[PDB]
Amino acid sequence: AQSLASDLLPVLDNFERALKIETDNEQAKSILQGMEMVYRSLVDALKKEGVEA
Amino acid sequence: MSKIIGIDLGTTNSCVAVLEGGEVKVIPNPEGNRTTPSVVAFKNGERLVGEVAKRQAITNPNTIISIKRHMGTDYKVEIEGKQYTPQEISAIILQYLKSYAEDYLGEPVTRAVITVPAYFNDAQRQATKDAGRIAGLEVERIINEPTAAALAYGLDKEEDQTILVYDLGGGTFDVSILELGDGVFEVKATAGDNHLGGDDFDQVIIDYLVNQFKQEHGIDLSKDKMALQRLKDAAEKAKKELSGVTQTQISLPFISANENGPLHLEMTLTRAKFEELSAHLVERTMGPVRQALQDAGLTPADIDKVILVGGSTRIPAVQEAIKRELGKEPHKGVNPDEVVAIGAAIQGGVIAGEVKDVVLLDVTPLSLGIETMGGVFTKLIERNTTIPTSKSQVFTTAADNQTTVDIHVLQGERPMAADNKSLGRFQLTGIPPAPRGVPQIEVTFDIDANGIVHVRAKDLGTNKEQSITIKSSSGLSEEEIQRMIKEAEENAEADRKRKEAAELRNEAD
Amino acid sequence: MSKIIGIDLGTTNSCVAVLEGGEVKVIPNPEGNRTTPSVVAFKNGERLVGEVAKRQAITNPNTIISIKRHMGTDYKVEIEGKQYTPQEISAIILQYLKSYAEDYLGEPVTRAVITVPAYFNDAQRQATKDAGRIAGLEVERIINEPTAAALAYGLDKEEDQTILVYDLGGGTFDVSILELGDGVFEVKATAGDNHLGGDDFDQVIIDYLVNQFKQEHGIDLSKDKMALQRLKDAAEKAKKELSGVTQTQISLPFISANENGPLHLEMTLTRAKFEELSAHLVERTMGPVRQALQDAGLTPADIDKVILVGGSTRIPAVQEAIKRELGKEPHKGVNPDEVVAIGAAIQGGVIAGEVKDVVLLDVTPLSLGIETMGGVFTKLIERNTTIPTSKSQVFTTAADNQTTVDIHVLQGERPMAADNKSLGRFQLTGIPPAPRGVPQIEVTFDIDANGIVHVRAKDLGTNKEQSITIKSSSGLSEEEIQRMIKEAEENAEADRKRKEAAELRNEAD
Amino acid sequence: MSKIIGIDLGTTNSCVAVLEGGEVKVIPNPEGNRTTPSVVAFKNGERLVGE
Repeated sequence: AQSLASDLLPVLDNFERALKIETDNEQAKSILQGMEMVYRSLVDALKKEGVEA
Repeated sequence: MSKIIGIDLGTTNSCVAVLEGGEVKVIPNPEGNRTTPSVVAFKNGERLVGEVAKRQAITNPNTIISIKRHMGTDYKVEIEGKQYTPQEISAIILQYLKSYAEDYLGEPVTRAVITVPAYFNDAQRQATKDAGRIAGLEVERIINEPTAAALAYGLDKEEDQTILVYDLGGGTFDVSILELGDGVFEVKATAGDNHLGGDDFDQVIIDYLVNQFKQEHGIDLSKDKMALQRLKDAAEKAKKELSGVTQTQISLPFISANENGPLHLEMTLTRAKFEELSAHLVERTMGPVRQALQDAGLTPADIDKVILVGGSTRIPAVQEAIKRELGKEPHKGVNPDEVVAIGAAIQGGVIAGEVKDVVLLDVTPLSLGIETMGGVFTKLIERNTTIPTSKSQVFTTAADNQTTVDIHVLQGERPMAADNKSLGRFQLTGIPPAPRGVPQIEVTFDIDANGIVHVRAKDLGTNKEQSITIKSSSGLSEEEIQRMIKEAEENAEADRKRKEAAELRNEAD
Repeated sequence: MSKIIGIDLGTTNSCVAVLEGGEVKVIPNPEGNRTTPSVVAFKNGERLVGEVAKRQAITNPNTIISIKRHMGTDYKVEIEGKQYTPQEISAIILQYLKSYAEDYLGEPVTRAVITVPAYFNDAQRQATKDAGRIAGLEVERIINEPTAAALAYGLDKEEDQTILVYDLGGGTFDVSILELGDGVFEVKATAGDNHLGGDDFDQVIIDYLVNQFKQEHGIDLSKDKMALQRLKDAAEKAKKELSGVTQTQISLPFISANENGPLHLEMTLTRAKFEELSAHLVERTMGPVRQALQDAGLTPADIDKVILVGGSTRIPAVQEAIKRELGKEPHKGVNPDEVVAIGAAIQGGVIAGEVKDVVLLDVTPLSLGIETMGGVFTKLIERNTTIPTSKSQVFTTAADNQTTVDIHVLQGERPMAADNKSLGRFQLTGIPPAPRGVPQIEVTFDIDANGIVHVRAKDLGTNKEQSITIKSSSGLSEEEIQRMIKEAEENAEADRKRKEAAELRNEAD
Repeated sequence: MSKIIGIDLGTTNSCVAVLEGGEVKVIPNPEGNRTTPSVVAFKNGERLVGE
């Protein structure tokens, strides 16, 4: 699988980076209450393949 | 002489099993999914069937969906003006089952056994059977699914006894009861409602959800088919999940949104909330079961045991809720969605396993050979062999520059030349002044049909063919063989023979 | 005895090649990257080396670095009261090295070769050699990176002539001009710089960025550490792409954020542009070239061929400058990054005793098979399999009681008999009459180093057998060959012989 | 996969040779007769030919 998990980690990272964006305020945080799903998920994704952190 | 393929022809989707080895497996159809959905639609004048069918269903209004409800009745259906009959339809379905089973074996297949429900009749039966031949599958037999799914545990070889099969189909539900009398099935009662199934669960989940959503954030989801689907599926996966585990989380983020923007459907759900939330399917079920119970004159304790089928059947609450109103622990491990197809194939395997007769040919009851050099017996044809055959071997010069070679062709067992029976003794000359080494000689023993045995003796490079034929005359096969073999047993330490093997001594030239 | 592994000792990193087969693989280390960096640390009683040290570099007071500068000196360094010599350090590196190359092989490894920079002096060379035997590695020669690299192209066997190698590793650029007399190599001139490299090629980009991003959003990322980090990454990677393609995006979303919130760096970078920001480096790199040119009293004309070394010779403009410099094309045939350790491994090859096999004509020109039932051409030995080899397959008979089998040997790629070359035909007789598929028949093909191929067909109950030797399977112009390579595909759809599942109807019951 | 036999038919008489084993042997009539005689008949019920 590796090539992927590897070539994933920067993106799967941007998620950790974006995950804490919060200086924030409004309806936009809805957008980010959108991501901590996906990027709590990609984790379970790789996790199927047994890739932990 | 093809195997006998078992098939389970269902309302919702149908499944196809075969046995090779002491082992019986479930053939998959060209796509994933060991189980194939039963349906068909036509577009090109070319049929499409199985899932690739459900896919384009909504293009061509011509899609035949569960037909198997219409077999055995006058019914016909119009396709772009032309009328068809169930058996013809279900037939083409079969043309697929058989087809791709052929794909899987590379071995064309015909003989087959196909299964139909307990409640079916003579008419209907000759309708499936009909369909089968129509597809080109000669039927070896047709038998009723629950019985067939009794061959999971194959109880015919057990105590005469009364047994319930509880089948929850994908989109159906049925129950059956059969006393197994004289080793077979007097199918004592049929029952159960024709709109039921997983999806009738997957649903309550879907409902609970959407209603909960409109509830808190105020929109009715059934409106956009997008998140409709997302929902459906979600709920389903949630179903399978709660098959074994005690909680789960669904997300469906980015599902839809209000004026504060994007709206994320999330949640965590229990086992129970669903158990109770499913509690209606739950208690509506059994009516057919009990009504059947008196319907045969039998008491709840009158059963021996209770099978299962119907892959949706693997459920917490179904199970929990059954055996308790019943006799012992529901029977397991047979993987329900195929359980039935499994049964098919079993009974098919059996249908091929008919012929037990026996016959003749002939074994050449005593092993033949030539005195070899050094004065030993060396078999050229092991004892029980066959209708005429041939063997060929070589051997070479005795000692330096042989001119001539005997062949003593003897019939027996024991290692030791003289220690057996003999037969014609011939020789070969014409051999040149070739030193001991590689002057090779091919000597064969032909055999032909009735016990006649030719023999050949030939040198290689000079091509000299002098040879005999035995008349099978002198050799005694009445007793004499069934004697002089046991001789070989009594005396088997005759391996002492190796003496002359050791006598390789005079090979010092 | 053990394989003699070529080792390249880099100042920055060192890399290790060994020879199996006739071609040379290059041993990967635990990390999975080919080359491991030369740096060493100790914490307690433990030596760590290479990448895994280079990481803890900042937690360690003790991490020796770029030691290969001080090889050839009295320099010592102090850790745990204890001083160490280059021989001792680089010894350690060599230790890890040998250990992993062992690892790939697994039989222990006692015999190395080491390479050194073009200019190393006597006490230097000597001191590395030392380093190595401290390392426990008998050192069977020591050759200078360049003659090495040149050698893995082996031109050493070509005519007396003159080479110019240009090695630019990551941080430090070197040139050497070498004269080949007498299948023997002598270093005529050394040139270089110890601060120019690819790495600084990375720099100009990295800067150019933080200059565009200060000149827009006026935050200096250089000052954020890991921002430096991600930048460096993106830079190098964009250099890579920039080597073969004419543009690329660098894309770094969420680089940082102002008080306004999250900041996004994007961009598109040309080849043309990057060749702007770079053209001075390259043209610093014509300098030593010319320097040594004059040290040889020499002219471009003089230089006969040129080798390229180090990864960043993959840089398009670099090569460009080299071409409009000497008017001559660089021989890049081999992977310029490992070419050095590959040369090393070659010289240890010759040293420890596999000299050069010529080894040509090593392949079947075409697919060899024999017609089987229904004109189908069954492949046995495939096109482009190396010739000195043989294959053997067991066919049985067509029909019940078939007396005889007629083998048709065919050569081509095409799935139908008709379409292939009929090389020869012969038959075999006498097989015992008896049912189809029952008798064994073993045909073996055997091809000699010439391209001449013999076929033997031999019963397995008889040992009766017959054979032919197909004249040439050569002896004509390869033009036909390629015409068939083409003509194979030409008709791709001859796959219509699937028509033979029909002709698999032979089975009669 | 039954055997395949030769038969010569004519005025004078007919003779039937089959290949067995290595070579060809003729057959055996219900009586002797390496040659059976060209002719046949019946009166009532089953019939007969040859000599």
